[PDB]
Amino acid sequence: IIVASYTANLAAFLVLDRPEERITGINDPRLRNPSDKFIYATVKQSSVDIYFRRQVELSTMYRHMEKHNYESAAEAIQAVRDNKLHAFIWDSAVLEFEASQKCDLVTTGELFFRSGFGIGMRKDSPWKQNVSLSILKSHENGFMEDLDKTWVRYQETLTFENMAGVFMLVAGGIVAGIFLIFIEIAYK
Amino acid sequence: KSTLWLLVGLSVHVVAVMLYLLDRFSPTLSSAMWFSWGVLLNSGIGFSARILGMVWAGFAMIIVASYTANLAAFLVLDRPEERITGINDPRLRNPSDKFIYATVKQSSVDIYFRRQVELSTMYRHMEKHNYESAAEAIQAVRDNKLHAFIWDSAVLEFEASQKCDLVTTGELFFRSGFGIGMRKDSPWKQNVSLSILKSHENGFMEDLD
Amino acid sequence: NKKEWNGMMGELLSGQADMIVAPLTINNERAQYIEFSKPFKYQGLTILVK
Amino acid sequence: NGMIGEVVYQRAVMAVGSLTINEERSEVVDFSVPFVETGISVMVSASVWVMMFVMLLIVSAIAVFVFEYFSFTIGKAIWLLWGLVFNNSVPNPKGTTSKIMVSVWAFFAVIFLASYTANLAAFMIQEEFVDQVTGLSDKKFQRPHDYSPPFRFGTVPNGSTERNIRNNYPYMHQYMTRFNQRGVEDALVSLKTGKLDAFIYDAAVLNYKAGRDEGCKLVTIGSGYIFATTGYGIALQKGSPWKRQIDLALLQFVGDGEMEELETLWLTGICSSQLDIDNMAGVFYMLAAAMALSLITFIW
Amino acid sequence: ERNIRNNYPYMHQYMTRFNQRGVEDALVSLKTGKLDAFIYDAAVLNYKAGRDEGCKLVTIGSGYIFATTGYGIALQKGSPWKRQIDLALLQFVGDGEM
Amino acid sequence: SFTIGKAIWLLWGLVFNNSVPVQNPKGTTSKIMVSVWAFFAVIF
Amino acid sequence: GSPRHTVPQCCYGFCIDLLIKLARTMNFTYEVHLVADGKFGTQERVNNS
Ligand SMILES: *[C@@H]1O[C@H](CO)[C@@H](O[C@@H]2O[C@H](CO)[C@@H](O)[C@H](O)[C@H]2NC(C)=O)[C@H](O)[C@H]1NC(C)=O
Ligand SMILES: *[C@@H]1O[C@H](CO)[C@@H](O[C@@H]2O[C@H](CO)[C@@H](O)[C@H](O)[C@H]2NC(C)=O)[C@H](O)[C@H]1NC(C)=O
Ligand SMILES: *[C@@H]1O[C@H](CO)[C@@H](O[C@@H]2O[C@H](CO)[C@@H](O)[C@H](O)[C@H]2NC(C)=O)[C@H](O)[C@H]1NC(C)=O
Ligand SMILES: *[C@@H]1O[C@H](CO)[C@@H](O)[C@H](O)[C@H]1NC(C)=O
Ligand SMILES: *[C@@H]1O[C@H](CO)[C@@H](O)[C@H](O)[C@H]1NC(C)=O
Ligand SMILES: *[C@@H]1O[C@H](CO)[C@@H](O)[C@H](O)[C@H]1NC(C)=O
Repeated sequence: IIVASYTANLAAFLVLDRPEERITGINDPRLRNPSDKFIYATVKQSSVDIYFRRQVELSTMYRHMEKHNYESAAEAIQAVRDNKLHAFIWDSAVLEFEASQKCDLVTTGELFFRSGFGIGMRKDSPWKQNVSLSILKSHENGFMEDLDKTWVRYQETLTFENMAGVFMLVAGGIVAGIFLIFIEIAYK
Repeated sequence: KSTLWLLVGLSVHVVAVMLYLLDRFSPTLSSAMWFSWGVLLNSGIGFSARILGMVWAGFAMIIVASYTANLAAFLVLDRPEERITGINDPRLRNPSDKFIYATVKQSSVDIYFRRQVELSTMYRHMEKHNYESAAEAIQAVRDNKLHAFIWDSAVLEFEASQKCDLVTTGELFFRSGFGIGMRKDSPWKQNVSLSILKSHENGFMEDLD
Repeated sequence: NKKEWNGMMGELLSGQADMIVAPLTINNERAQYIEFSKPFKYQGLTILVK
Repeated sequence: NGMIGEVVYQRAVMAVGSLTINEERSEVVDFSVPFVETGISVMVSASVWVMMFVMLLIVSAIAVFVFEYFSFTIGKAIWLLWGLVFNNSVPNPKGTTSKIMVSVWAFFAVIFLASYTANLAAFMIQEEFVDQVTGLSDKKFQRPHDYSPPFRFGTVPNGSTERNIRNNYPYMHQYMTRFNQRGVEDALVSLKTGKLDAFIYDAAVLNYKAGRDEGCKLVTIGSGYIFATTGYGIALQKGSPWKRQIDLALLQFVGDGEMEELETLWLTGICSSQLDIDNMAGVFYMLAAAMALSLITFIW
Repeated sequence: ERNIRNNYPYMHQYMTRFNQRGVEDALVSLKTGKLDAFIYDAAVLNYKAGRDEGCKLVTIGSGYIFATTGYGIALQKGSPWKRQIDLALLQFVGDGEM
Repeated sequence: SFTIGKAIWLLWGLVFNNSVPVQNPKGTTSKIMVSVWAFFAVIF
Repeated sequence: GSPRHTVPQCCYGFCIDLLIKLARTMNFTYEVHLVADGKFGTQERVNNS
């Protein structure tokens, strides 16, 4: 019953107890009313700021991030890489590309506000009709996916948990056993 | 609210046959035979065949460890999925005759679902099986002639205390109240609610509990 | 109290820029002000953690 | 013909109903901003052992050393040692240092097999999502004679997806000419009853029927990665003054998540068995290695 | 306090030693350890435990052995708005908008 | 000679994967019944 | 399908004792009967009127 309890609490200690290293989306109640422990923000003076300024029900997040919203995106990425921040709101494939760069960058599960990127334009101007038609012409063939192959699509047990200290203790027990061999020499 | 083990049995009989053949080929009979009878379960046993014995004993312990693994997968991953989990059950959102559920005929839940047009379909599933009294639904669900019933939580948990073969789900909705049915303007209108409030302020409602 | 723009829209409406070819976010207020093309990229919001 | 014939010949102003947007439809009439991401898809159905070997040699060598201190278990300590690893009732140590060292080794083996049960429980945690075909770039998507079963695919008749095929691969249109069908739910039945192997359609109805399938036995490919990647919209006649207002209304419907709320209202986010045949295949491979070692020892 | 004075007079006199000032004051008194329990309304403490930092402070059950009351809208004896407000609250119950 | 009526001793002394010396059994029916009980003790 | 013939019986329980507390509390007496047909009652067009 001792070794059964040992199996049970090791399965309790290193198997099922997976900590919430991520947030699993915006519906985290610890982030609905956050504190100084969860410093999440986005790009200062960005479209995310406009989209959250529209949200009349999440003004708490707007008041929380506005003390910490940063100028450029990559400097915020480096700051949360140095763990000055705790989370970052951004669009999907950019963060997927950065996770494909380095494997220390983790997305979330909740995928919301599926917005779109297009071409910024003027008012009524003849550089809009055939240009957007050419965009749609490039959608049908795989040139979109060719550009995905250039940048988007191109990405870039072991048991060392508690047996390492046991390994070191048995390695010291080898020296202690040699000392007990000297004790057995002292017996004669 | 086994066969792979038989394949392992055929394999270990092949192991026993080749243990006997290679123990003959190791320059005794019943020794190696009953040894092969005693290895496979780590039974009490008081050198080239010993190599097959040691490697197959490694196989046998990883086999029984895999048996521990798939029994743990059989009893941990098989949480009881018979829970409907409230109104948001997709088998009830698009219902069939596989889950027979209804409500009391001429009940307030009928008008409550008739106003909620977005729950028309379940309504159209429940309009064809409505029962006169609730005990009809009780006797039908106890004898598995139904699959669900919509009712107040306190009475259902009371009857689950009465009948331990009944299961309540997790969700809760339509947080309403039961009071006393009243007429129009009457001299026995205010003092009744005053006496109910007198029962709520003291422990008389606690006595009713 | 006169509202104006800045950045890429600011250089656009001043005549310093003529067409924004960029990962530019499509929203409601800019469509009240400028025109858009049909979108090439479709992606949603997500949370980067460590 | 159809809704396009109603709009172009102006018996209908617009079409609120769902429709794919492509090139020549945008040439003849106008479109609004998109509101849903609808592309296309295809509905289908060691070192630890090394270091413990080194420490096992260390334990066997120190057992030989205790034998040299102070009647036939000199090299036989390896067999009995590795048997007490597995606790087999092997057919008795005498040296005190040897008993303590073999006991610490056996306790190490017990906690290592307990960590192996932890490995098995972590294997119990892992739920898989297997994917047979992972995109339009499959080599199955060139010829059904290239692989041993000649499969069947298809699309909806007279659809815009057929026009995308004809502008991508008319040879694929010729293979689909022998593999046509009529009804969407009939194509669902033909997938269920084995009359059809794969189906090609936009992600909208396929994800919608994925949220209502009885059993979820038919899964598409991914979530729109290497696919057509377009959207749905509202077709309008050229010169409509309503167009800008409809675009701003759609953007406001996106900007509060009310579009997302209607998506959640009109979608459904849904979707014992022992299995060891990979590890059983490793068992068969290692017993083949064991009989190969017996074949090595058969030189005498 | 008045309901306790109707119910538990001697325990009201024990709680006379145990008075305090604020909701967050009693919150901090329960977080530190200078207070063992607290009595208040139900769903207020349900919401405040639903937003608790780590779900530290726990209620007792789900409101079973308690006073069994609710919240309402007070009007004067004779205002004609009473029936309209009552029917409107019943309509807000009847659609599930509540 | 000593596990005659002491089958409880070797039996309950080998339920728990004990590695404690008890007796080498000669009865083959006893060995099969020991294997059945030990298989049941493993699954237990 | 049978004629009604409502008979006096024994009735008790929760709201029975609640009404007994009411009649003991406020200065009135009572008279217990039951509905002829055990329905809550929904509003519906009868075949005439
Ligand atoms: C309701 O209950 C009260 C109980 O007090 C009844 O008696 C009246 O009580 C008040 C003081 O509470 C006295 O001032 C009145 O004189 C009492 N009424 C009479 C007729 O003497 C009261 O009659 C009951 N009826 C209602 C609805 O008021
Ligand atoms: C797809 O296009 C063909 C064009 O040939 C159409 O076929 C029609 O199908 C109906 C089915 O009853 C026939 O009555 C018509 O005579 C066919 N017309 C022509 C011109 O062939 C139809 O639009 C589509 N086919 C189907 C069956 O859906
Ligand atoms: C209801 O009370 C009556 C006795 O007063 C009994 O039932 C009667 O039985 C006949 C049989 O055909 C029918 O006319 C009616 O069912 C009843 N008629 C009368 C006179 O009421 C019986 O004791 C009671 N029924 C039940 C079901 O308990
Ligand atoms: C747009 O395309 C048409 C195609 O015929 C062409 O005639 C027209 O000049 C183009 N307008 C421009 C240059 O934007
Ligand atoms: C009820 O009222 C009458 C006067 O109408 C009075 O005489 C009698 O004492 C009262 N009874 C109770 C129960 O108080
Ligand atoms: C009485 O009303 C119901 C409901 O409208 C109807 O179905 C039934 O036919 C009516 N009875 C007769 C005799 O028509």
